[PDB]
Formats: sequence, structure tokens, C-alpha cells
Amino acid sequence: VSLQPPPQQLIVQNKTIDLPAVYQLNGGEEANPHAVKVLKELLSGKQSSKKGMLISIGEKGDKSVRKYSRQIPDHKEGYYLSVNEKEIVLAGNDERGTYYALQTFAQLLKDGKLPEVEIKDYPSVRYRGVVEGFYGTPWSHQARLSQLKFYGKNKMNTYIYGPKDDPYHSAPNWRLPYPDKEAAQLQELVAVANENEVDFVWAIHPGQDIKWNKEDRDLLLAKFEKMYQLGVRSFAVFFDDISGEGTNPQKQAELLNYIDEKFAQVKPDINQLVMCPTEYNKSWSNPNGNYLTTLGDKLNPSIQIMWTGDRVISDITRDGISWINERIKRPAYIWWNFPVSDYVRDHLLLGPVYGNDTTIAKEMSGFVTNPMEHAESSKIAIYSVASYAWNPAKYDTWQTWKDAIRTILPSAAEELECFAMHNSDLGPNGHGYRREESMDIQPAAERFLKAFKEGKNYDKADFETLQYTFERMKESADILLMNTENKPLIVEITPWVHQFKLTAEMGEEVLKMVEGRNESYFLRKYNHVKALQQQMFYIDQTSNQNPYQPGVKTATRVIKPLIDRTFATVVKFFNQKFNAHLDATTDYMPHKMISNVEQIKNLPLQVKANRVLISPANEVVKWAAGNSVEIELDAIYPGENIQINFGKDAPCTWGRLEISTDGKEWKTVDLKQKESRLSAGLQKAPVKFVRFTNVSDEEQQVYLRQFVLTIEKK
Amino acid sequence: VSLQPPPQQLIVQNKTIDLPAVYQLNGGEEANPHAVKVLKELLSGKQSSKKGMLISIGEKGDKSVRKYSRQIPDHKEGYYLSVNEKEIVLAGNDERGTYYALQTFAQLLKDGKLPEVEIKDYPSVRYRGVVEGFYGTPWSHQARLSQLKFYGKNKMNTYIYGPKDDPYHSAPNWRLPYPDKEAAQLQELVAVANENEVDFVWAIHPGQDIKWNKEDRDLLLAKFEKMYQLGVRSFAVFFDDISGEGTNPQKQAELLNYIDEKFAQVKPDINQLVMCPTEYNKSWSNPNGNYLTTLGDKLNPSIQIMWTGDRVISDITRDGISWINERIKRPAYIWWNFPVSDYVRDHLLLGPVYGNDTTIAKEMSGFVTNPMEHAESSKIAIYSVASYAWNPAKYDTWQTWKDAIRTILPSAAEELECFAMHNSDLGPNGHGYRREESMDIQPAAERFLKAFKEGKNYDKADFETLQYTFERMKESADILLMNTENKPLIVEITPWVHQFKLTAEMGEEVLKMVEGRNESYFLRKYNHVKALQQQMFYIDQTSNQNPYQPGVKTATRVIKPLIDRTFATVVKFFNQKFNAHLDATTDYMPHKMISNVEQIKNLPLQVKANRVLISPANEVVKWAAGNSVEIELDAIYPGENIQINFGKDATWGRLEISTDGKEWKTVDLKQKESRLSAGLQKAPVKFVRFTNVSDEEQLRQFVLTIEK
Ligand SMILES: CC(=O)N[C@H]1CN2/C(=N/Cc3ccccc3)SC[C@@H]2[C@@H](O)[C@@H]1O
Ligand SMILES: CC(=O)N[C@H]1CN2/C(=N/Cc3ccccc3)SC[C@@H]2[C@@H](O)[C@@H]1O
Ligand SMILES: [Ca+2]
Repeated sequence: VSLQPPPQQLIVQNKTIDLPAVYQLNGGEEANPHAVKVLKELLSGKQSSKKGMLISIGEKGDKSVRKYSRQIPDHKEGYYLSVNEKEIVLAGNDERGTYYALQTFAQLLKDGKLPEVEIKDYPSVRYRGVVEGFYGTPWSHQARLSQLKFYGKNKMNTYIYGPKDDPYHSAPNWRLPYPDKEAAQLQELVAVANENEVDFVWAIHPGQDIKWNKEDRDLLLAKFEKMYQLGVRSFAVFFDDISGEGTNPQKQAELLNYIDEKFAQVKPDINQLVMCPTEYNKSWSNPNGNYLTTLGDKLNPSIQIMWTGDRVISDITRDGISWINERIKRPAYIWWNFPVSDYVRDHLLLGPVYGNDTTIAKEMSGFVTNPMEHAESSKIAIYSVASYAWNPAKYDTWQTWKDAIRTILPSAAEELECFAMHNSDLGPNGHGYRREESMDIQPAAERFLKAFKEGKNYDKADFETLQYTFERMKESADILLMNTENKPLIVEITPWVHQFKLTAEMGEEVLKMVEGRNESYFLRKYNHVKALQQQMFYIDQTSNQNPYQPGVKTATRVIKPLIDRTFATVVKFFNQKFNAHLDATTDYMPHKMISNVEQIKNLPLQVKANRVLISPANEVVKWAAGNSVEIELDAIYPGENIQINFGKDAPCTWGRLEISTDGKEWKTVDLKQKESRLSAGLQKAPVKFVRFTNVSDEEQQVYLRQFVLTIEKK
Repeated sequence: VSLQPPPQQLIVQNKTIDLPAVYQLNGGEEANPHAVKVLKELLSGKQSSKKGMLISIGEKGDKSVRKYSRQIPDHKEGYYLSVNEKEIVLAGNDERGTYYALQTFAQLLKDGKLPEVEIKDYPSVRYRGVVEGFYGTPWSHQARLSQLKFYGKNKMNTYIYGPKDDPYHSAPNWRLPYPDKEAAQLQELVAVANENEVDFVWAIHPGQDIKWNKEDRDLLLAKFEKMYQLGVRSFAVFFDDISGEGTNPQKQAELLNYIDEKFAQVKPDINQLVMCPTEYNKSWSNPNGNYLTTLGDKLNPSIQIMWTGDRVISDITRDGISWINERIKRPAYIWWNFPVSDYVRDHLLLGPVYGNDTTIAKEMSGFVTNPMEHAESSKIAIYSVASYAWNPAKYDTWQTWKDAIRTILPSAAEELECFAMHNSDLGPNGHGYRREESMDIQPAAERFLKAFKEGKNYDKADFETLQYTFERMKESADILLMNTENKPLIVEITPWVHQFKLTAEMGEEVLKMVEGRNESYFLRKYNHVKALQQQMFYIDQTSNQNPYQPGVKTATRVIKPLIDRTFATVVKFFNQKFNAHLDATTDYMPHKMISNVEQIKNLPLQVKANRVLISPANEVVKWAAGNSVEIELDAIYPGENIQINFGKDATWGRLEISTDGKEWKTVDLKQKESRLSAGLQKAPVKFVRFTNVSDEEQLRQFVLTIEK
């Protein structure tokens, strides 16, 4: 909170110094000009004189800091920083070290005053930064310019450019030079990266269609030469998430070594050469171990090999990094898949960075984070990874999280903390990765509520905590929506902020239902909750409409389940007490589904874009002779298709699929095998009802893997 | 409540019958087919020749109702209706009367049961309905189809088509036939009006550019002939809100009498011929009286003359209607300018219909309402005007308002009543017309506030009344936003519903600030209120951005002033108690204005469209040498111009402009008497500064225009 990342060595005195009114600057002409520019901005409108306070800036060896050469740590990007009443020393082991001394100096400066301090500092991990490596909308040019400035402040020296959906990076145009517009933007990003002491690493992802021939080898080197002409001085080749011949480890190694020997080692000034393997995590690695040992043994040793840990999404352990390092014969260059949300695109991941061993710096060549498509939102994790990677031995997860939020939005830090504390879990996903959320209120929640489902009074304080939490959520939502200090951050999170405010309002009303003294008041709160459920549906259908995980989920771990369970319970109790028939459903769904199949009838419908689907069942479905499922839409729509998967990859001989506009006249629609599932085209036929009946004489055992109606788009 | 409009005569027997499952029908082939259709749609049940209670429907003179013919009122659009255990009688004096008996019958039918009742009914006023006569976006075709159905249900027999901004209604394209698309739509509206027993009156507004020559007379008759070909059988000529020769009353009377003699009396089946005068209200009319006496004397007696009362916007009184009737020599055809909002377009006018004398039915030929451009929202007033015009003697302002709301939105009637109660006043306007709002809570508001300000303890009940109001306002806002029973109503009102919810949230937080508790809690509520002010500002600057009264105002008469005064007061008390410097400003302003001049520095900035201006002062214009007024916009914008006024003819001020507030460019002010002005030719602008660069010391206007 004093300093981020925290220095390796810091000795502070209880004496403070004034940023001097008058200063003699020694070394300004010879020290790293990027560092000298930061110094001059910090000394703006102070007197530069041949007899003021001495400020010494330089790299080790420079006349200006010869005197302190014994104090400068002998580590790449290391520096010595000194403030006393006599003078200030800003001494890099190298040019980047001098820049980093200034990034520390800048944080020490509190309202014209400096602490009396001795700092010897350097990074524990050699390469630290970000891989823009996710699926989805690449970062905007303005977002990237903002990222590079943020990296320089937090001593991250690496930006690996590799957005999966950039067609000049991957499938299908990796062979083509960037068009003039994009090329000019990349040239500007490279110049800005250099000015912030960041290595811009341009990656290529050629594996899905690469031929192991001269034509494609030359086009890959020609593309690298064009990027070099734009100023790029670090390069990567990625072979992740591909199939086919491009997965051949001997050919991958031969290509990387060719690039090394004919390009990387021939230019005077290429820094990093990095490759991402096809087997990039332990789980998806073939047990013969031959893929990874082939790379380890054949790839030139200066070449970096990236690794995501024990699974596609995982935290880095001592055992896990030892496992990879033994096979690739060098320290892994970690690709950490957090806070990347490209497989949970309906969630923001704004929680702290944790889970990575703090003792394994010597076992890694580098550590980069793959972030969200929300660039500013990712700064919380990026700031935290910068801190971890520079000084893992002192890494303080929770304080660093707070420091990041206070850095990103000083004007509304407590509101951003409130929002982030309840927007940190991923929810259930195919990669199995979860994070903690709402941990502080969870105990007051669990027993305000296991009690309610059974027992007694529950406690005036597990009610004031939940009421307080909803009140704080609304304050935070409304202040964040109107915040003008980081407009790009507010644009990213706004849809979630809307949903978060509605969650908090629904909670306040549901608690008013629990407090409910008379029937009339209770019905008013009930009707209000039903309206808030509808509003949350409409935000979910109109916000963040991507093809994969459309819509907006928030406060999913603890708060939404507490509110939904408490509403369903208080409604059950009202129905019992007043012999009423109030609907206890917690998610608004305008369409209806009925079944006499035990394992289907309680599955909720979901709307995703122009799809209306039955939530897939985990359990074996027992489908009796004559039993059926029927969907009723809220209106007649033109139909596109129906897709069904029963887990058989075979024709469905026993089932009759029908559509209707009135649920009186039915038209049979023929299911055809398609891509291992069943599909029936509807050819724009009007549909309001969909019905599937077991017309055989026998019970059928299936899984409800998929049951989806697609209707004509708005 | 049970019937709208309430019938002239009603006897109820506090006995019930089941709607007959099996019934016999007499007069189905003889009666108004529009009436027979309504009946058959109500009769869930099987027609028999031999079993079940008898239903008789017909007009006076039909054999089906001969038995009941002396019970039928001898009035145009009159009817007799009877329900007992033995039979149901639906007997019109004329075909429209039979349709009206069915519109009363439909209202009696409750959960498959009818009351035993005898009704004799007829309208007190001959022509009753709506003039779509406002400035602004004309009603959509779908809105108009909905309107005509509602008019038939409420016994409104007149729809006057005359949207000021329809180019084929007004100048110059009143001369041109409607394009094919619009013609086909108007032909459909006339057919639907006819199916709902509504007279479609097509108006023309030719006066701003009319030549009193053969060419324009013929083009007007050719236009009426084309409308007649689309089915129109009633016509109007409007001469309101024009200047020039078209205001000539002798030429107006000659043209209307020519229309009457050559067209209205030549066709076999024209019904209404109506004119709206240039002098259409008492104040606007010539003190010498010649204009109105010319019309009264010269207009053929069958021609109706419209009147809006004592003012452009006014309620109709016995003295008012006597004053006009004496001059026009016939009963005035009232054009009532409510709930028209075309001069207060930032307000919805959803309150009750009141202020019109209930004893003057014999003094008016007609009564039509001019509504809002929000068609569905206008149905509260339209329903109430239908009730008033049919039976003024029994007109119940508040019960009719509640009945309208429960008819329009039965699924959320209490929520619509909550919204409408607090969205009824117009606010200050050039026409001086106001309405009551929030009258329920006004006493608690006035007490709570009177107390709180001069440090006495407020009643717990009154705090509770205000807390209850804000709570109900949020419930209503959230239920209305999601209501699907009247989607078009919810589209019209949605911007106001958003502003209404923010008002209620702001109220709730301002009351939590009054409850006080501890310093850190107060600061949290304070900061929440400032965010809600900001959100209201953004709705007001981005919704309903029309050229006249942009934005969205709600709960303006009582609730927003209460909340804003309570906020400013609790912040004054907190600042004193903690020597804090919290801002007590109630309107968010994204721009900053810093001045070391006295009577200036505390004047709030205002944003309206692409204008940023200092609020003019009615105080001391005293300005020391070297002093400056400086405005800091929230960003750089292309400058359009600056206008400055001090109120004198006259070289002491330097107007300067900047993107950074360090590098300053001078701008020279041109001069036309009092008006100081300078175009900025799209110059970047973030800071504006006006310094006194004189030896000596020294605000009607200080207005920067930027590009949007
Ligand atoms: C090196 C690396 O991390 N590559 C990828 C891995 N991954 C994903 N891959 C999709 C996948 C689907 C099915 C099975 C395995 C992997 S999703 C998240 C991330 C994605 O951001 C990233 O570029
Ligand atoms: C017959 C009739 O009511 N005509 C008009 C009057 N009026 C308005 N006129 C604007 C005006 C401005 C200045 C001086 C006098 C009148 S605004 C409301 C209404 C407008 O709907 C209506 O068509
Ligand atoms: Ca008849």
C-alpha cells in the first residue's frame, strides 16, 4: 500500500524531506531518457541550479552514480534509491532499472514530501506482464495505449500481443501483412511500449493451416520481417488450441530454431523469442511425455516455452512447475489464465489474485496474465500480477487487491471494492475453475437462511448485515454508473452494474417480505419482486449479447442464491399460512414448458439470443411410453430449427417432434442426424408450441444433453 | 364506478341473474349490426328458438322492441335497457342508441352475472369526442385505431382529425391530396370509425397562406372531394394560430357558406360542418367584437363554431359560454385544451378532468378534448371527458379518474394511480394554466418541512407518510416499466417512469439523511444522493430532446421541491455540526463556474440543448477591475458563439477562450444596442473567461453555444 510492487529491501527513517525547491541534477544527459523525463515531470516548476539539493540519476558505470556502484544490486532491472537531507540517488543497474527507480520515487512523493529511505530493489522473475491472448473482441487501440502506461508504472516489462480473433495473428490471414491502418496503430503501440520500458512481443498463431514446406516457412518469416519494420523486437509462435499436422513437435521445434538462427540471432536487437506449445498444460499432455520432451530436447535453449499449469485454467504450484521444467529442460514461461473470462463471458472476474506459489520465482522464466476482453476491468488482476511477479516472497493478495482498486478508481474506491467483492467467481464452467466471492457475508447468509428453512428468530445483527450489504450495493452501483474519473472502466462494467443494483433492490424487497407484518404489504413487496425479476431478465437479454455466454450475471456465488432461496421460502410460508397459490419461481421466463417425464418437468427453460432451450439434465432421463414435453412460447414466431441430443449419436426411432401455432393443429417435423446430434429445419414455419412424444410402446433411457428451438432473430 | 358514462336514469334491484347459457334472440336481423356484433361476442351461450330467457334488440320502429317502444327515450342516441329474470331488452331510439345500449350492457356483465336493472339514457351534449389538434408528432395509425375503439366504448361520437404538423392538413400542402399510403390509412380509419359509431371529421387548416381567389377555393373543395372519396362524411375548416389575410372573418364566413351550399348540402350524407375561428378564445379576440359578430351573423346556422373558453387554455364556465354564445348566435362547440401538453412537452398531464361547469349542457353544441401526443396516456382524460359530456349533471371528477385508470390498466391500476397522482401539474408556462398534484401528501409535506427547517421535531406519522409515498413510487415505477397489458402506454411514459423512480430513490436517501444516525452514514447517503442527481440530469438531457421543452420532469409540484429543500437543509445542518463544506446544490451541473465577482459567483450554470449559460440575476451588477467570470466545461467542445447582455448600449471586458486554461486566445464582441455577440467558427473551447481589463470597476445573459 506504501509501494507496489514492494521492494526487495526497504529501510525507512521517521524523518521526511521536502521535494527540494532548488536542485542540482547530476546525470540527466547520460541516464535513461525515459527515467529522466519522469524525474523532470515530478520536479515541474522547481528551480534547476548549479548549487541546490544534489539529485543523482544514472546507470551503474555513469560518472553521476560511480560513488554508489557498491549499493546498486547486481540484478537485471535492479536499482538503488536513496532519499536523505543531503541528496537523492536514483541509480539503475541498467537503463530499465533507472526507469523502475523513478516509478518507486513517484509513489514515495506524498504532497511535496519524501520519506528518508534506503531502497535496493530488483525483480524476482525476469519477464513480467500480460498476454492479450483470449478469444473474443480484441482490446481497442485506446485500451492498449492505457495498458502500456499502466505496465510501466507497475514494472511489467512484457506485453505479448496475440488476440485469438485477430485475423492477421491467426486463422486465416497470419500470412498477410497488416493493412496500413492497423500497421500504423501497431507502430504507435510499439513506440509507446518502448517509452514505458515494455517489450512488445508480437505473436503469430499459424498452426491450424500451416504446411511444413518452404512456402509457409517463408511467409511466416516475411510476416516477422514486416513486424520488425514496424519496430517489433520480440516475437512468439503459438501452437495452442489447434488440430492436425501443425501439432507436430519436431516440425514446431525446427521452425522455431530456423527463426532463431536466421532471424532472431541475425538482427542486432531482437530480445524475446517465445513459443506456446500444443500441449500447454499437464492434463492435455499425452502420457508417453514425448511431445514435451521432443520440444525440451530439440528447441534451442534460449527459446521460451509457455505453460498454463496443471489444467487449461490453473494456479501454479511447486509440484506443477517442477513437472513441466523436468520435461522442457528450462524454466517454464507461465501463461496464467486469470482473469480471462472468454469461457464465462457473462461474468466479470474482479477478485484478488491468489493461488500461485510465492516461493518458485527461480523455477519460472516469465509470468504473464491472460486477461478479460474488458481491459480496464482487468487492471485489478494486472496490478496484482505485477506485484506478485516482482516480489513474490512479500506478495500480499488482499492488500494488493485493495491497492489496485484505489489506484484504478481513487474517487470511488470503496464502491469499486463493494462491486468487485461480489463479482469474482466464474460460476460453474467446463474448465472447472472457481474463485471466492462475498466471503465476508457468507456466514451471516448461511444461518439467516438454513434457520429460515427450518428454525427460529435468526438474529437482529445475520438481518442488519444483509440489509447493510444491499444498501451498500445500491450506493456503489449508482456512484459507479456516474463516475467520470475512469469512463472506459464504467463503459465496460455498466451492464453488470445495472444487474447488480437490481440484485440489491430484489434483496431489500425480499427482506421486507420476511419482515412482512400484514398480507397487503407482503403482496406489494411480492409484486415488486416479480417486476424486479422481469427487469433482470430484460437486462440479461439486451446486454452483452455474444454467441457463447450471452447476458449479465452478478453476485452469483452467495447473494443471488440467498435472495432466490429466501424468496421461494417466504412465498411457500405465505401460501401455507393463507392457503394461497403465489408463484415461487425465482427467474422470470416468458415461455412455458410442461412434461410428465420426471427428470424433465422441473428443468428450467432458458432464453439465449433467438434460442429457447431446456436446461440440460445431469441425471438419466426415464421417458415412459406416451410421455411428452411441450414448450409454449409467449407468441407465434417464425421457426428456424430444433436441435436435440439424447446422447445416442443415432437416429431417434421412438420420438415424434411436432409444432403448432394454436396447440390444436400439429405438423410433424422430421429429425435428421447432423454432427452427432438430431436437427430438424423449420423453414420459417410459424411456431408457438413444440411437442416431443415417446410414441413407442417402451420406456426410453436418454440424457437430455440438448433440446433447443431457434426462432427468427429480432 | 359501475357505469361510465353514468346513465341519465338507473333503477337497480339488488338482485342478480346469470348471463343465460341458453337464450332466445329477437331482432338480430333488424337491429344495428354493430350492436348485434357486440351482443354475440358477449353471449357465451347457445341461441335457441324454444328454451331460455328472451333477449330483445332493436331500434324504435323495429317489431323486436315494439313491446318496449314507449320506454325508449325520444332523444338522438337514446336507449332503454332492461335486465330481469325473464328477459333482457336492448332498445335504441336510433341505431347508434342501440350500440350505446350494448356499451352499457357490456359494463353490467360481471363474472358471468348481471344486475336486475332498468336504464333510460341519452347524451346531454350532442357531439362528444376528441380533436387530434395539437402541435407535435401526430398520433400513429395504430394509436388512432385504438382511439376509435375506445371512443365507441365510452359513447364519444366525434373524432376531429387535425394534427397541426400533418403537412396535408396545414400550409402549404393542404392543397395536395394525401399520398396513396396515407390515403389508404385514412380510408381504414374512416371504416373503423364507422364500425365504432364515431363520426370522422376531417379538418383543413389553410389560413396561413390562403388566397381569397378561385384557385385556392377550388383546391380546398377538390381536397374535400378527395377526402369524401376515402369515406369522410364530416368536415372542418380551422383558422386558428395564423396571421395575415386568412384572418378575414367575412372571407372565412363566405368560404364556409360556399362549402355548405356547394358541397355539404349537395352530397346526400354529410353530417358535421365545423369551423374554428381565428379569435377562438375571449382574451385573444378583438376588444371591438366585430370579428365574432361577423361570424355569428354571416355563417349559415347549421355550421358549428369552435371555442376554447376565456383563454387559449381554460376551463368552461357559465359566464364564459354565455359571453361567446351571445356573439356567435348559437351554442359554441367547445375545444377544451386539456390534456394537450404541446407547450409543456417535458410534462405528462395524467390527472383528473375538472373545472368545467356541470350545468351548461344546453349551452354547448359539442365538447371535444385536445389531447397529448401520447395517445394511450391521454385515455385517462378522454374517458373522463366522455363521462362529463354524456352526463355532466352526475360528473364525478375523482371516481371517473379512478375508473379510467382501472379501465386502461386493470393489471396495475393502483400503480398507474400512484404515477398519475404525481404527474398532473403543467409547471409554470406561458399560457398560465396549472393543475393540482400530490394533494394527498401536500399537508404532511408542508408541515414536515416547516418544522424541519426551523428546528422543531416533525411528526413521526408525516415522516412515515413521505417514506410510504417514496416506497409506493418505486413499486409503481418498477411494475409499470414491465407491464405488458398496454405496451404502447408503457412506451409513451417510460422516460418519465425512469425519472419518477429516481425521484423516489432520492427521496428515500434524503429521509435516511434526516434520520441522521452517524457522520459516516450521512456521508454515504449524501454521496448516493449526488449520484441520483447526476442520473436525473442525464435522463433530462438525453430523453424527449424536442426543440420546445426538452427533457423529462415528474412530481414537480410538491415532491421534487420537498426533496430538494430537505436535502439543502439537512446539508446546511451537517456542515454546521461538523464544520464540513458539503455541496447543498440540488441540480447536478457537470461544468464549473469560478468568479472573484460578488453577485455572479453563486449563480448556478444551466445546460439546455447545446447551450451552457449563467442564470441571469435580478441584483447588483458591480464588477471590480482585473476580476473575471471563468467557465470550465467538462471537456473540449467546438465553440459556436457567445451572447452577453448587461442591459445598456456601449469597452471594459476581454472575452477569452482556451482548451487548457494556460494558453488564451482573445475574441472580439460585435454590438447591436444591448446584444454583445461573437461567432467562434467551431474553435475548440474548454475554458471561457471574461475579465475587466480597465482602470475602473463597473447580467441579463451569459450564454455559450457549443456543437452537439
Ligand atoms: C495457451 C492458452 O491458454 N490458450 C488458450 C486456452 N484457453 C482456452 N482454450 C479453449 C479450450 C476448449 C476446450 C478444451 C481446451 C481448451 S479457453 C481460455 C483460454 C484461452 O484464452 C487461451 O487463448
Ligand atoms: C383552437 C386551438 O386550441 N388551437 C391551438 C391553440 N394552442 C396553442 N396555441 C399556441 C399559441 C401561441 C401563442 C399565442 C397563442 C397561441 S398551444 C396549445 C393549443 C394547440 O394545441 C391548439 O392547436
Ligand atoms: Ca332496425
